[PDB]
Amino acid sequence: SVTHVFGSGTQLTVLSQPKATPSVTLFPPSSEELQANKATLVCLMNDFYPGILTVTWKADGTPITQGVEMTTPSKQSNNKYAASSYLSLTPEQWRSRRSYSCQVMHEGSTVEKTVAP
Amino acid sequence: QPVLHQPPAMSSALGTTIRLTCTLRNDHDIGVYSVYWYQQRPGHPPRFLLRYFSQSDKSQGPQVPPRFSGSKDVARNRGYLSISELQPEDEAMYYCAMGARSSEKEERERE
Amino acid sequence: EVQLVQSGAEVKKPGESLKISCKGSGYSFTSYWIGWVRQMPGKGLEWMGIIYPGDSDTRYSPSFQGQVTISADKSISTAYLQWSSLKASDTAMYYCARHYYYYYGMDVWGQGTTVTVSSWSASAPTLFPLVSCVAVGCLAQDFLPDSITFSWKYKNNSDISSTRGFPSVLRGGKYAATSQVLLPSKDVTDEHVVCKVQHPNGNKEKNVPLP
Ligand SMILES: [Zn+2]
Ligand SMILES: [Zn+2]
Repeated sequence: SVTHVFGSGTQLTVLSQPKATPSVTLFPPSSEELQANKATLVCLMNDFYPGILTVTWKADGTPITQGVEMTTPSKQSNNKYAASSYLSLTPEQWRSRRSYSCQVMHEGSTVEKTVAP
Repeated sequence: QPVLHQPPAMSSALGTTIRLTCTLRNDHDIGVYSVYWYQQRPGHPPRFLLRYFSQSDKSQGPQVPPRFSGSKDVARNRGYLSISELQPEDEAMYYCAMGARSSEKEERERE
Repeated sequence: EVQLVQSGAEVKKPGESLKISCKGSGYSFTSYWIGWVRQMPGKGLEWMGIIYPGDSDTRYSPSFQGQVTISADKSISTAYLQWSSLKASDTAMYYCARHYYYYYGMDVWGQGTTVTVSSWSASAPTLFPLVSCVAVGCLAQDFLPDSITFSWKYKNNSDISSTRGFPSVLRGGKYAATSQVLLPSKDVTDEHVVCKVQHPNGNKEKNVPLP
């Protein structure tokens, strides 16, 4: 009720560079890890602008809202934003289905990377 | 609907002027509150930008440039942060707050 | 001139007790209220409590009363926040700030004191390659605190500048991050490409198999 309350805040972005679409990548679980009964999907999204984007993972089309951790778009030296997204699963779930996507959305555009065992 | 509303995100070109919006829920009247603004760049601590009650009742933070100015839309229960000459260092999270200076009572703990 | 300086960073296990400090200089300490604001990772500001160093009138926010204890030593111009039993969820940054004439605006802000509370213990990171078969990466997992730094190397002893680092993630009490090299397709010349990291609790190399 006011008095001692901070708003949620507005993230103000200053547009100082031409719009750019991200160069997205997807990496399946590694060895040393897979045979350690643990799966982890890595999705790196760097060299974009503005540094605003959203990731929607989707296995066999169907979304995934479980164990979806994502970093915040950090600014690189060259002045383009980068990002990272990890997906946790079991090596039983990894080979079970077939499809795994890193649907990235930036300023309308929808880039998508898919990998399978 | 919270007591204070800010749109989560905004963009604009360098050299330009944007207006940030802090809307006080209608259960209160902004005519009596003061609007405060804080800036916070990624990885840094917040810093007090300015306080605005009216043209005749305001204060600028430690060493905050005049290109940051406050205004109030009483009729719309709105506090504003205007930033002209938008620069790359204006890129941050902006938080608002609101202080009445006439908050009291609480003698319901001592009869 | 006018400043508030806060104690160093903190790493603790749940159930431990903690006391951080906020010393002021350049002004009449006993004349201004000093508050504490919490900021959890990736979140906004939270008013925790306030104290008046003149007499130590202390007040707390509804969702912080009985969780923390604010205090002040006039003589050494120092304010304090303190936990009895730390909890995983207490992991956040903590700010103290001075109130101004507009007694409800914090015009001077300490630089912050981050506190990390993990059930796990501080450890050296673990490494692993990132291939599919296009680029290739190498990640780091299970380590504390967040104070790592990546480095790559070819099969032969040579540096790489075709590399960048991505922020770290807190999961299950430990941190993680990656780093990826991009290279010319025209090769298969080679098998692997060393992946080295640095950490306060141990620094190990590794190798990285390229398609
Ligand atoms: Zn009114
Ligand atoms: Zn008193």
